[PDB]
Amino acid sequence: RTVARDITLLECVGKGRYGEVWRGSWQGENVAVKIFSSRDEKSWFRETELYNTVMLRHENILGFIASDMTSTQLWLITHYHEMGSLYDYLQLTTLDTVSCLRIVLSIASGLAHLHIEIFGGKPAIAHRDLKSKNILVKKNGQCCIADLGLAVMHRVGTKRYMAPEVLDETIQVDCFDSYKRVDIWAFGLVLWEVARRMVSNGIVEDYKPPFYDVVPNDPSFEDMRKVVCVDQQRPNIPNRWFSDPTLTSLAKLMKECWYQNPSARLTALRIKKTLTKID
Amino acid sequence: ARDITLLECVGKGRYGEVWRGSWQGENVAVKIFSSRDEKSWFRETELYNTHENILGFIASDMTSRHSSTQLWLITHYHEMGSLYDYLQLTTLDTVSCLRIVLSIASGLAHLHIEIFGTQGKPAIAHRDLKSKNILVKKNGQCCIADLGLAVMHSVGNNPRVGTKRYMAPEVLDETIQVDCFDSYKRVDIWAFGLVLWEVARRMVSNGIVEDYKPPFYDVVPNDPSFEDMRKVVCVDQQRPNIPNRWFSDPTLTSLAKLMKECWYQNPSARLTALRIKKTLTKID
Ligand SMILES: COc1cc(-c2cncc(-c3ccc(C4CCN(C)CC4)cc3)c2C)cc(OC)c1OC
Ligand SMILES: COc1cc(-c2cncc(-c3ccc(C4CCN(C)CC4)cc3)c2C)cc(OC)c1OC
Ligand SMILES: COc1cc(-c2cncc(-c3ccc(C4CCN(C)CC4)cc3)c2C)cc(OC)c1OC
Ligand SMILES: COc1cc(-c2cncc(-c3ccc(C4CCN(C)CC4)cc3)c2C)cc(OC)c1OC
Repeated sequence: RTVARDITLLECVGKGRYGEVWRGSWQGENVAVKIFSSRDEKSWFRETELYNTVMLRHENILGFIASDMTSTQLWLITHYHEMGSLYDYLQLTTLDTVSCLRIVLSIASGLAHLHIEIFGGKPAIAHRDLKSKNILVKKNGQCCIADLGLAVMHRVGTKRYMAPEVLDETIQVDCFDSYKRVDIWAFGLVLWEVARRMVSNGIVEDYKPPFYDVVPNDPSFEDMRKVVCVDQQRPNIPNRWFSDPTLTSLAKLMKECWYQNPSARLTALRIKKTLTKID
Repeated sequence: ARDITLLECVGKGRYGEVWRGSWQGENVAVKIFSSRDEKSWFRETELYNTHENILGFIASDMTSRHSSTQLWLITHYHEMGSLYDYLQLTTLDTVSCLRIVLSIASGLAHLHIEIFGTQGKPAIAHRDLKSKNILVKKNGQCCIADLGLAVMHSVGNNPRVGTKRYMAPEVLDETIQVDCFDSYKRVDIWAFGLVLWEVARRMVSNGIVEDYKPPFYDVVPNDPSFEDMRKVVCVDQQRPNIPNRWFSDPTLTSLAKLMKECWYQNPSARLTALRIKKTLTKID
């Protein structure tokens, strides 16, 4: 029998320090192909090792197809999501109560699935690089979490999204729950980025990245540590949110993701429960 | 062109399957790992992410749809098969014998030795040397295969690994210094010694040759257990017998001395891969 391994690379949909992502084709079907830079080689090994241990299958987790090493090119092949990243989608799109709640509930579902140990099954997983660029929008209005390059099974990540215990290096490195709590911090920021683009009473905010008003682009560790750890600043909740019951509930939720004390933050399971009681 | 055609299965076992295949009109070997051996696939893939006497890497693939995963390793194909196979129905002369064993020594020295620069390699202990893990090339030289238990140094945890028949005494009595990289290189030399013995037996001298036998064929039951090997190697302190006819031949007399120096109970007493390459280089 023949093994069709011809993956056609059609257009580049992303370039960065990580390498490149390509819309590709395998046997008619659209696939996404990540070509790892030498800089990010370790991420391919971490992610391949994870999927060699547990084959994750969840509607809110970017779907694995293949990990390939060729003579050295390192490739990750996934399902393709033509709508692109939540980051990209939020720039050009506003949301209503239904689309906003569908997006944030699907992210919480995907994250709770990563975090939970299932017996029989999967180990518990912390993502450690959650951000709006690492979330993709599906045609059914749900999202999926992508990029398990830094994932841990039971510092690193995007500086703008790092929890204060990461920035001030007080994180208990030998405690798995520490890495879950770092994920909730970043989830709280993503929730803020999405809520801003939900219309209420004819009002919406601009797309802005977290801490857009207090740090430059490509903020330094020191920039982030001063804002988040020393000054203990948190993203602004606009007045207009408190005229909307959904945005009022989401504001309370994001505050409970942003405590300086990691152990005080909500769990993914508790956020999922709270979000189902909202509308 | 990435289209791989699977033509014939050349091997099946606990490890999975191996297949002769086609890929851009060239012959390739395709190992499909068993779910038992999934850690070996990942370990081998990290090793190969770094020579004429190491099985040549082409690709490594993890593929999945739903709950089903396939692990592939694609390498160059060697028509003449494993040294194990080759020694079954072939006898050797001085020239063939030395070329085989010098090539294996060369590969193992290359694995064992750290090279520096941007084009280099760490030091590697193989940990699973046997005649089935060596392949015969058409130029009569060999290459070492199966880096799935290999260990790098600039660790590899779990138990008591390798092929029982080739396990060193420190592996069988489990006194091996698990944190010591040199221990693992020394395990290789033991196993290499047993491979020298398998090969030397098939070299004709003065019109005499021994038939093919695996190490300890005569002293353990067929399909020996870990305990069976421990008894003969550790308790009885047995080593493969040197046929007296070898002592009439200068080459086999030198090879007998070499394999004795691979078989010390003291690992530190054993020769290094490099010393073996140099001694074998001096024999003619
Ligand atoms: C190696 O590489 C790639 C391969 C493929 C690919 C193409 N056709 C068929 C397959 C296949 C899957 C699974 C089995 C099973 C059948 C049952 N049997 C008991 C065990 C094995 C056989 C064949 C694959 C894996 C796609 C790829 O890309 C999406 C690959 O990566 C480039
Ligand atoms: C984050 O991480 C990974 C993501 C993906 C991935 C999967 N589907 C679609 C996309 C995508 C497509 C298109 C746009 C843009 C550009 C085109 N224009 C029309 C607007 C839209 C953005 C994004 C991506 C980036 C794959 C990965 O691996 C193969 C990733 O790494 C794990
Ligand atoms: C990696 O990705 C894709 C792979 C394939 C694909 C191609 N040939 C054969 C297979 C296959 C057949 C049968 C089994 C099972 C059957 C039950 N039991 C006996 C174990 C073996 C597994 C696998 C697959 C999954 C198709 C895809 O899409 C159409 C893939 O996605 C791009
Ligand atoms: C040990 O290890 C690996 C080996 C190989 C490999 C490479 N060339 C040729 C072979 C071969 C071909 C054919 C025979 C035949 C000979 C005659 N016949 C009656 C019985 C058997 C045996 C051996 C193999 C097995 C590939 C591997 O991976 C892709 C290996 O794993 C790393």
